[PDB]
Amino acid sequence: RSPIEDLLFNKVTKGLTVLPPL
Amino acid sequence: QQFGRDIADTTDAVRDPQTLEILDITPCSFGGVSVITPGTNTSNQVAVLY
Repeated sequence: RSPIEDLLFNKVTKGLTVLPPL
Repeated sequence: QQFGRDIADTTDAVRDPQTLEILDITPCSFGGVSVITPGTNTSNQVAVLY
């Protein structure tokens, strides 16, 4: 990953479940 | 304190009524299951996915 993409990734923080994206 | 409630307002950690030992509550396997299969005209093999 480019450092720009690293910065964007770092700057973003019972029946129901979260399916991982394809 | 006797027992606590999580964000879901359910009993997740309860102590014994007399003993001071505390036991956490974690539900066991309750998730869904999906079946991956091709068309019935081709074959009948299936896959089990959790």
